[PDB]
Amino acid sequence: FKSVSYWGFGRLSYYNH
Amino acid sequence: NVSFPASVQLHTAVEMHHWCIPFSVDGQPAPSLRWLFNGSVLNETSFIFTEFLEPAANETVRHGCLRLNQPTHVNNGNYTLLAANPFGQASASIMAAFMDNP
Amino acid sequence: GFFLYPHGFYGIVC
Repeated sequence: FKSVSYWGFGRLSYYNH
Repeated sequence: NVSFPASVQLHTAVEMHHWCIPFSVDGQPAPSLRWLFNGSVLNETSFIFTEFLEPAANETVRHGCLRLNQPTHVNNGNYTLLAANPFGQASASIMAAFMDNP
Repeated sequence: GFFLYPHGFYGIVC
């Protein structure tokens, strides 16, 4: 599955597990 | 011990200094929860996390917010709350928009 | 999962 984190300041990283 | 299926209820995004997607959850046993953003598992960080209200005595229902801090148009999208326990699964989705997209 | 609640919240876990 993929996941998403929001690090603020418009920064979204996706992570592919 | 009164056993019954997990349940959820999702409300439209509200602004309260920070942004909140309000929700309720219920079930016995107490359900497990997860959030999705556009179908992807949402990892909680200091800028997006679950925040509960203290529960009242003699009630199994839990209320809270998916709290977003300083979101922008990138956070616009589909939020899903998933809950499960041994007697049932529940799911609810809403669209949220926090800023206009350039 | 929960940023605020490493041990869950009154039974609810991530």
